[PDB]
Amino acid sequence: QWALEDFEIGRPLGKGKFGNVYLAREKQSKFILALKVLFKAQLEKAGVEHQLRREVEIQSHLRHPNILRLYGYFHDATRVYLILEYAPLGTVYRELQKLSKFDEQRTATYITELANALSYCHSKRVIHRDIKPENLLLGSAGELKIADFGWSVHAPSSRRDTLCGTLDYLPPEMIEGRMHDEKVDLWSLGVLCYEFLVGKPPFEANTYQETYKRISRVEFTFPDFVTEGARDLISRLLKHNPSQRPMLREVLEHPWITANSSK
Ligand SMILES: N#Cc1ccccc1Nc1ccnc(Nc2ccc(C(=O)O)cc2)n1
Repeated sequence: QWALEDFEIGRPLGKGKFGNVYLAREKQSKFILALKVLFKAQLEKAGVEHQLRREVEIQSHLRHPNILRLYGYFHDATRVYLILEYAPLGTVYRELQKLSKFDEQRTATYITELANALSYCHSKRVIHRDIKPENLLLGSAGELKIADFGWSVHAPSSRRDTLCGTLDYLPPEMIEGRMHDEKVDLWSLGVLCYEFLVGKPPFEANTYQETYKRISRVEFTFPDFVTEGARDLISRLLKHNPSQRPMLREVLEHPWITANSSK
């Protein structure tokens, strides 16, 4: 097995509520990874141990270029430790901060990337995946990596939206307190896309109530610059009726992705 003793520790990459990810490397190989740390005292008090202990064993087996891989795991006494793949470029969220908006080739490829991943996950009987910008990391050169899994961590920036960034990525069926299925993720996708192009999410608002309203009532508009095929895509994505949303196939088929996608 492994222990904290096989790792050198660099900066914390980000700091979560139940713990942090630090930059790390195995001591022999000097091969770099990321160490997610979890207080476990902070943990069970949220009721999560036994569900974490399986939910590691999904993200352990999962393997894919656009999914951040979990190499191994260990606990000690007071802390739980996820050995993670390191993503050099960090979070799409910061990138979005910097560029203020993305372009179409970016978006379309990221979107392709995302859709590949979920498709794969679906096949493994995995859903629900929470992918907002801050959960998405940028791998070696350009890629996109679904981090998800570990309770979301932050690297200092903004102050703005602290929480109040929550709701925007939730589909009407989740916030309404109904059930949900593979189709949640297609809503999310539609929301990512829009944000990518817009710089803000489709449902952004000053209160959770008004956010909630817009979400469930699917009231969202595009600014000038969006292109019809862009509209077509998100539109076909954000549909109150989960059934009226695609499977990922038609997403990856869609006329506008294939046009501007580098992938
Ligand atoms: N998800 C997520 C997440 C969000 C914020 C901070 C860390 C997270 N988890 C992981 C894990 C492995 N590599 C990385 N790569 C990374 C690289 C750079 C930064 C940064 O410059 O600030 C942050 C993260 N991040």
